[PDB]
Amino acid sequence: DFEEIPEEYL
Amino acid sequence: GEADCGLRPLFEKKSLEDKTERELLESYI
Amino acid sequence: IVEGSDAEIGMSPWQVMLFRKSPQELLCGASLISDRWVLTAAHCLLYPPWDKNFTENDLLVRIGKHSRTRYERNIEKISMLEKIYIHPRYNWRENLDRDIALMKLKKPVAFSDYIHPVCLPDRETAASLLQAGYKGRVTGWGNLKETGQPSVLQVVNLPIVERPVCKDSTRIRITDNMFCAGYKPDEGKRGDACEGDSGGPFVMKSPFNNRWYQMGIVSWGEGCDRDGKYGFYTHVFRLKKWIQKVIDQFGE
Ligand SMILES: *[C@@]1(=O)[C]([O])[N][C][C][C][C][C][C][C][C]([O])[N][C]([C][C]C2=[C][C]=[C][C]=[C]2)C(=O)N2[C][C][C][C]2C(=O)[N][C]1[C][C][C][N]C([N])=[N+]
Repeated sequence: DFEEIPEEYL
Repeated sequence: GEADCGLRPLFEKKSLEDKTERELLESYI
Repeated sequence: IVEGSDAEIGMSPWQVMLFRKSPQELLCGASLISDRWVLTAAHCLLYPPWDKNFTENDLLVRIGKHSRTRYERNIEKISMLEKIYIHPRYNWRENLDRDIALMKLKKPVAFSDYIHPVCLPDRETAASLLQAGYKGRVTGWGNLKETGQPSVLQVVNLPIVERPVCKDSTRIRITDNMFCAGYKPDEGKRGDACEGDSGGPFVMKSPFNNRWYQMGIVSWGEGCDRDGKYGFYTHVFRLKKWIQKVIDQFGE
């Protein structure tokens, strides 16, 4: 239920 | 940045205390 | 954290979340000791019995967080790791002796109201504060109960317990690289670190210069908030030389 992190971090 | 280490911007730096830090200090007899 | 309270905004600005890239999930707590170095438990990265062996690419560090789950859009800063350093004598085989690791960020983080490093104890600071009966503070987003998860960062103040009492509460062989904390069954107050809190900081506030110091790392326990049991923590000052060492040789 973790909210999505910005792809820029992946 | 350890130099300014352990002084919180919203507490130490403004001379504000958090809700339970006195329980800590009152234990260091 | 078991029997804690929600932390106030900016109460623990050195609090770090260890975050798995995929599945995205919370791994452990950690702490910010400078603009490029993070301190955590070696077990958060390497624990062969459980097939745990995380690499740099496997993870993200999240700093300035409050909420466990939301991406805190202009507050938290996410970083990638440049390199992981585990204590060469970490003992995963028997007792988690020397449970400590350093992580150097790819790029130095900027300090803010919610992002600020904790101090590393000196010989003298260690000597006056690491006393049975003296309270330290633990923080993390771990389980609220042994058996769920907080919405926000939790905190609990707990007393350091005498070495004998620590030793006699368990079957595991305790080393000088560890200390235990918690209230005694008669003491009538509770609280402990619980699953999800590992690698986080045990800190104390100096009464001499009134700065926060990190004395321990959440390391191991048996259950959470059980009577006659205590949480164990890596003794940060005892491993200070290895810490100093790696920073002098590899970064800063
Ligand atoms: C921390 O959140 C975690 O770091 N990683 C997940 C581990 C939870 C699994 C539960 C299983 C039991 C167990 O083996 N617990 C040990 C207890 C004693 C021990 C065994 C072997 C060697 C040394 C010690 C244990 O706690 N751990 C084994 C590996 C890592 C560690 C651990 O589970 N840490 C937890 C934090 C727990 C804090 N608990 C507490 N303060 N009551």
